[PDB]
Amino acid sequence: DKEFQSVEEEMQSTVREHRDGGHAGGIFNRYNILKIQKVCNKKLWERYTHRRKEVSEENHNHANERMLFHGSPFVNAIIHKGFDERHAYIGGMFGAGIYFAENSSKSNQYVYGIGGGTGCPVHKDRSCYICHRQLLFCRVTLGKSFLQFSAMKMAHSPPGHHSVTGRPSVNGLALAEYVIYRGEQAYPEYLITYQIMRP
Ligand SMILES: O=C(Nc1cccc2cccnc12)c1ccc(N2C(=O)[C@@H]3[C@@H]4CC[C@@H](C4)[C@@H]3C2=O)cc1
Ligand SMILES: NC(=O)c1cccc(N)c1
Ligand SMILES: [Zn+2]
Repeated sequence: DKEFQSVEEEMQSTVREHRDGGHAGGIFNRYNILKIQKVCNKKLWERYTHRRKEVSEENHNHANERMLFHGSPFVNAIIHKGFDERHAYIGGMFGAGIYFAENSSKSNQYVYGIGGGTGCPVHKDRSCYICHRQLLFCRVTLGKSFLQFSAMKMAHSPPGHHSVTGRPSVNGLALAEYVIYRGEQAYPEYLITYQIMRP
Protein backbone atom coordinates (compact mmCIF):
# COMPACT_ATOMS: atom_id res chain seq x y z
CA ASP A 1 0.00 0.00 0.00
CA LYS A 2 2.08 2.93 1.40
CA GLU A 3 4.77 0.33 2.26
CA PHE A 4 5.09 -0.89 -1.36
CA GLN A 5 4.97 2.67 -2.84
CA SER A 6 8.01 3.72 -0.79
CA VAL A 7 9.75 0.52 -2.11
CA GLU A 8 8.67 1.51 -5.67
CA GLU A 9 9.80 5.14 -5.05
CA GLU A 10 13.18 3.91 -3.73
CA MET A 11 13.57 1.53 -6.67
CA GLN A 12 12.97 4.38 -9.20
CA SER A 13 14.65 7.34 -7.42
CA THR A 14 17.98 5.43 -7.06
CA VAL A 15 18.72 4.86 -10.76
CA ARG A 16 22.12 6.22 -11.93
CA GLU A 17 24.14 6.84 -15.11
CA HIS A 18 26.63 3.91 -15.11
CA ARG A 19 30.37 4.29 -15.94
CA ASP A 20 29.95 1.13 -18.13
CA GLY A 21 27.35 2.86 -20.37
CA GLY A 22 24.64 0.35 -19.43
CA HIS A 23 26.76 -2.60 -20.71
CA ALA A 24 26.02 -4.80 -17.59
CA GLY A 25 22.41 -4.09 -16.52
CA GLY A 26 20.92 -2.45 -19.64
CA ILE A 27 19.87 0.87 -21.22
CA PHE A 28 17.18 2.55 -19.02
CA ASN A 29 16.37 5.59 -16.79
CA ARG A 30 13.42 3.80 -15.09
CA TYR A 31 11.84 0.39 -14.46
CA ASN A 32 8.40 -1.06 -14.85
CA ILE A 33 7.73 -2.60 -11.39
CA LEU A 34 5.49 -5.68 -11.86
CA LYS A 35 5.18 -6.91 -8.23
CA ILE A 36 6.50 -6.15 -4.75
CA GLN A 37 6.23 -9.20 -2.52
CA LYS A 38 7.12 -8.97 1.17
CA VAL A 39 9.24 -11.99 2.09
CA CYS A 40 8.00 -13.40 5.39
CA ASN A 41 10.46 -16.12 6.49
CA LYS A 42 10.48 -16.26 10.33
CA LYS A 43 13.57 -18.53 10.55
CA LEU A 44 15.51 -15.94 8.45
CA TRP A 45 14.06 -13.09 10.48
CA GLU A 46 15.11 -14.81 13.79
CA ARG A 47 18.68 -15.26 12.43
CA TYR A 48 18.69 -11.59 11.33
CA THR A 49 17.37 -10.04 14.61
CA HIS A 50 19.73 -12.23 16.66
CA ARG A 51 22.81 -11.07 14.76
CA ARG A 52 21.43 -7.50 14.73
CA LYS A 53 21.36 -7.53 18.60
CA GLU A 54 24.99 -8.91 18.86
CA VAL A 55 26.14 -6.17 16.38
CA SER A 56 24.23 -3.34 18.24
CA GLU A 57 26.06 -4.42 21.48
CA GLU A 58 29.47 -4.21 19.72
CA ASN A 59 28.59 -0.77 18.28
CA HIS A 60 27.10 1.46 21.04
CA ASN A 61 23.48 0.03 21.00
CA HIS A 62 23.48 0.88 17.22
CA ALA A 63 22.99 -1.82 14.52
CA ASN A 64 23.61 0.68 11.67
CA GLU A 65 20.71 -0.89 9.71
CA ARG A 66 20.18 0.37 6.14
CA MET A 67 17.59 -0.50 3.48
CA LEU A 68 19.68 -1.73 0.54
CA PHE A 69 19.32 -3.41 -2.84
CA HIS A 70 20.82 -6.77 -3.76
CA GLY A 71 21.05 -8.05 -7.28
CA SER A 72 22.04 -11.67 -7.78
CA PRO A 73 21.14 -14.64 -10.00
CA PHE A 74 20.38 -16.46 -6.67
CA VAL A 75 17.42 -14.40 -5.39
CA ASN A 76 14.97 -17.34 -5.14
CA ALA A 77 17.49 -19.42 -3.20
CA ILE A 78 18.05 -16.39 -0.91
CA ILE A 79 14.32 -15.96 -0.32
CA HIS A 80 14.16 -19.54 1.05
CA LYS A 81 17.61 -20.23 2.56
CA GLY A 82 18.70 -16.61 3.31
CA PHE A 83 21.96 -14.91 2.31
CA ASP A 84 24.94 -17.21 2.61
CA GLU A 85 28.58 -16.11 2.56
CA ARG A 86 29.54 -19.73 1.76
CA HIS A 87 28.30 -18.80 -1.83
CA ALA A 88 30.21 -15.50 -1.89
CA TYR A 89 32.68 -15.08 -4.84
CA ILE A 90 36.25 -14.74 -3.43
CA GLY A 91 37.64 -12.43 -6.15
CA GLY A 92 35.03 -9.66 -5.84
CA MET A 93 36.08 -5.96 -5.61
CA PHE A 94 35.79 -6.17 -1.76
CA GLY A 95 36.33 -9.97 -1.47
CA ALA A 96 34.22 -12.91 -0.36
CA GLY A 97 31.13 -10.99 0.70
CA ILE A 98 27.49 -10.26 -0.03
CA TYR A 99 27.34 -6.96 -1.92
CA PHE A 100 24.49 -4.50 -1.55
CA ALA A 101 23.79 -1.09 -3.05
CA GLU A 102 21.79 2.12 -2.36
CA ASN A 103 21.35 2.54 -6.16
CA SER A 104 18.98 -0.17 -7.53
CA SER A 105 20.73 0.22 -10.93
CA LYS A 106 24.01 -1.10 -9.35
CA SER A 107 22.16 -4.17 -7.97
CA ASN A 108 20.51 -4.39 -11.42
CA GLN A 109 24.03 -4.85 -12.98
CA TYR A 110 24.30 -8.14 -10.98
CA VAL A 111 20.90 -9.83 -11.52
CA TYR A 112 22.35 -12.03 -14.31
CA GLY A 113 25.92 -12.11 -12.85
CA ILE A 114 29.14 -10.02 -12.66
CA GLY A 115 28.95 -7.50 -15.54
CA GLY A 116 25.46 -8.86 -16.33
CA GLY A 117 26.88 -12.27 -17.31
CA THR A 118 25.54 -13.42 -20.73
CA GLY A 119 22.32 -11.45 -20.04
CA CYS A 120 18.74 -12.76 -19.72
CA PRO A 121 18.37 -16.60 -20.07
CA VAL A 122 16.04 -16.96 -23.11
CA HIS A 123 17.27 -13.97 -25.26
CA LYS A 124 20.93 -13.60 -24.00
CA ASP A 125 20.55 -9.83 -23.72
CA ARG A 126 22.02 -7.73 -20.84
CA SER A 127 19.73 -4.82 -21.89
CA CYS A 128 16.68 -7.09 -22.23
CA TYR A 129 13.35 -5.24 -21.82
CA ILE A 130 11.25 -8.39 -22.34
CA CYS A 131 12.43 -10.86 -19.65
CA HIS A 132 11.35 -10.10 -16.03
CA ARG A 133 14.14 -9.41 -13.57
CA GLN A 134 14.19 -9.79 -9.78
CA LEU A 135 15.89 -7.54 -7.18
CA LEU A 136 15.78 -7.77 -3.39
CA PHE A 137 15.33 -4.71 -1.15
CA CYS A 138 17.04 -5.82 2.06
CA ARG A 139 17.28 -4.90 5.70
CA VAL A 140 21.11 -4.78 6.12
CA THR A 141 22.99 -4.65 9.48
CA LEU A 142 26.27 -2.84 8.72
CA GLY A 143 27.34 -2.30 12.32
CA LYS A 144 30.80 -0.79 12.48
CA SER A 145 31.30 -0.31 8.75
CA PHE A 146 34.83 -0.11 7.42
CA LEU A 147 35.35 2.62 4.78
CA GLN A 148 37.54 1.29 1.98
CA PHE A 149 38.17 3.52 -1.04
CA SER A 150 40.17 1.12 -3.24
CA ALA A 151 39.85 -2.64 -4.02
CA MET A 152 40.64 -4.88 -1.04
CA LYS A 153 40.06 -8.62 -1.31
CA MET A 154 39.13 -9.66 2.25
CA ALA A 155 37.51 -12.90 3.49
CA HIS A 156 35.93 -11.44 6.66
CA SER A 157 35.05 -7.93 7.96
CA PRO A 158 38.15 -5.94 9.15
CA PRO A 159 39.02 -6.44 12.87
CA GLY A 160 36.45 -4.69 15.06
CA HIS A 161 34.17 -4.05 12.05
CA HIS A 162 30.85 -5.72 10.90
CA SER A 163 30.92 -4.70 7.20
CA VAL A 164 32.70 -2.81 4.44
CA THR A 165 31.43 0.42 2.80
CA GLY A 166 33.11 0.67 -0.60
CA ARG A 167 32.90 4.50 -0.93
CA PRO A 168 33.05 6.42 -4.32
CA SER A 169 36.60 7.09 -5.75
CA VAL A 170 38.00 8.57 -9.06
CA ASN A 171 40.42 5.81 -10.17
CA GLY A 172 38.16 3.92 -9.61
CA LEU A 173 34.78 3.45 -7.76
CA ALA A 174 31.57 5.10 -9.24
CA LEU A 175 29.06 4.54 -6.32
CA ALA A 176 28.83 3.16 -2.79
CA GLU A 177 28.66 -0.57 -2.16
CA TYR A 178 27.97 -2.23 1.17
CA VAL A 179 29.55 -5.64 1.83
CA ILE A 180 28.73 -8.07 4.65
CA TYR A 181 30.76 -11.25 5.29
CA ARG A 182 27.93 -12.96 7.25
CA GLY A 183 24.64 -13.89 5.61
CA GLU A 184 22.68 -13.42 8.87
CA GLN A 185 23.35 -9.59 8.65
CA ALA A 186 20.78 -9.11 5.84
CA TYR A 187 17.13 -10.05 5.52
CA PRO A 188 15.55 -10.36 2.01
CA GLU A 189 12.59 -8.07 3.02
CA TYR A 190 11.06 -7.34 -0.45
CA LEU A 191 11.20 -9.28 -3.68
CA ILE A 192 10.89 -6.82 -6.58
CA THR A 193 9.82 -8.42 -9.90
CA TYR A 194 10.50 -5.75 -12.54
CA GLN A 195 11.67 -4.95 -16.09
CA ILE A 196 14.20 -2.25 -17.10
CA MET A 197 12.50 0.27 -19.44
CA ARG A 198 13.73 1.35 -22.83
CA PRO A 199 14.28 5.16 -22.85
O1 LIG B 1 23.75 -15.55 -0.49
C1 LIG B 1 24.07 -15.68 -1.66
N1 LIG B 1 23.74 -16.72 -2.44
C2 LIG B 1 23.00 -17.78 -2.10
C3 LIG B 1 22.22 -17.79 -0.93
C4 LIG B 1 21.50 -18.92 -0.56
C5 LIG B 1 21.56 -20.07 -1.36
C6 LIG B 1 22.32 -20.07 -2.53
C7 LIG B 1 22.39 -21.22 -3.32
C8 LIG B 1 23.17 -21.19 -4.47
C9 LIG B 1 23.88 -20.03 -4.81
N2 LIG B 1 23.80 -18.95 -4.04
C10 LIG B 1 23.04 -18.93 -2.91
C11 LIG B 1 25.00 -14.67 -2.35
C12 LIG B 1 26.29 -14.51 -1.89
C13 LIG B 1 27.19 -13.70 -2.58
C14 LIG B 1 26.77 -13.04 -3.73
N3 LIG B 1 27.59 -12.21 -4.38
C15 LIG B 1 28.49 -12.58 -5.30
O2 LIG B 1 28.73 -13.74 -5.64
C16 LIG B 1 29.19 -11.37 -5.91
C17 LIG B 1 28.74 -11.14 -7.37
C18 LIG B 1 27.21 -11.29 -7.50
C19 LIG B 1 26.67 -10.25 -6.86
C20 LIG B 1 27.84 -9.40 -6.30
C21 LIG B 1 28.84 -9.62 -7.41
C22 LIG B 1 28.54 -10.19 -5.17
C23 LIG B 1 27.54 -10.88 -4.24
O3 LIG B 1 26.77 -10.29 -3.47
C24 LIG B 1 25.47 -13.19 -4.18
C25 LIG B 1 24.59 -14.02 -3.51
N1 LIG C 1 25.00 -7.69 -6.29
C1 LIG C 1 24.66 -6.46 -5.94
O1 LIG C 1 23.51 -6.13 -5.70
C2 LIG C 1 25.82 -5.48 -5.79
C3 LIG C 1 25.63 -4.34 -5.02
C4 LIG C 1 26.68 -3.44 -4.84
C5 LIG C 1 27.93 -3.70 -5.41
C6 LIG C 1 28.13 -4.84 -6.20
N2 LIG C 1 29.31 -5.06 -6.77
C7 LIG C 1 27.07 -5.74 -6.36
ZN1 LIG D 1 15.08 -11.55 -22.38
